Amino acid sequence: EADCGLRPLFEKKSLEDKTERALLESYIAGR
Amino acid sequence: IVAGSDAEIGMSPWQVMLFRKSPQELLCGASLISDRWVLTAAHCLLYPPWDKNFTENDLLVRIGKHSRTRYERNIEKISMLEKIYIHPRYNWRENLDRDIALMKLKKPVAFSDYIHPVCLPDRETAASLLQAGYKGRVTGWGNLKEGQPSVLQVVNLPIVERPVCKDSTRIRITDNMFCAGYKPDEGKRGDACEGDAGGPFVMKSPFNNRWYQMGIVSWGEGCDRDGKYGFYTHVFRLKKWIQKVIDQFGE
Ligand code: NA
Repeated sequence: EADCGLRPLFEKKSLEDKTERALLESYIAGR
Repeated sequence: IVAGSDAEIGMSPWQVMLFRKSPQELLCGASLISDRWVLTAAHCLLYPPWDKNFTENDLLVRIGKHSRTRYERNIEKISMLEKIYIHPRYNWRENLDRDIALMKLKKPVAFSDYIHPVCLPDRETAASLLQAGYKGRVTGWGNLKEGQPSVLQVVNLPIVERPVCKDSTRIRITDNMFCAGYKPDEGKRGDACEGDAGGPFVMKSPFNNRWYQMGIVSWGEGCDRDGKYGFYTHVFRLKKWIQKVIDQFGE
């Protein structure tokens, strides 16, 4: 669908959930 | 989910519970991928050794749920199923290769702060994110250990190299599978467990900042065991079929 993967309570309110940064951090560790 | 934590409100709005109608019982997790399609593991519906052959008539889904033992009025939505589609080459006898199923909802579900679809990967998202050490997130109700929570549980786990995946088990693993979990030497623990199958392994694209479902909780040997890893249906490798049932069926 058009608007997938965006959480009204998080991404949309510009808020990060408690543990999502651990993912981001892990995606930059692979060089 | 072993060694996870309570989900925060609206953390996993794509989360779907799959129920048997009568007697009613929570079977499996699942994910919402549009207002009308719900994705899950094929073994949740079809498993011949146990004479399991659940059909659209046998099943219910609940959407927007946070608490398994509290009816979430004006939040949770109960849906009936139009039809169920199991991957034709789902290998129930051996290794559960292509452990994937699609379910069409009778009527479209209304999106809220609590109900929202997850994205499906394209080739570019798969190529970039399906890499050793990259973390995905796994969610669900069902067993906290080998003991069933009332709040949705969440845990983050690193994808493991295919050689380590392959050597960890005597099961024959295919490219339609990948595995995730900590090694013994890493301190951390965590794994899906009984009740969690069908649930999503999601990743947050650093490219467009959307969550993608890259895997579906499929199988494992024990739960959270040293030197063992959870195995997940590899969603992008089966997009051809996924896109095809969605395209051909009803709308
Ligand atoms: Na393990």
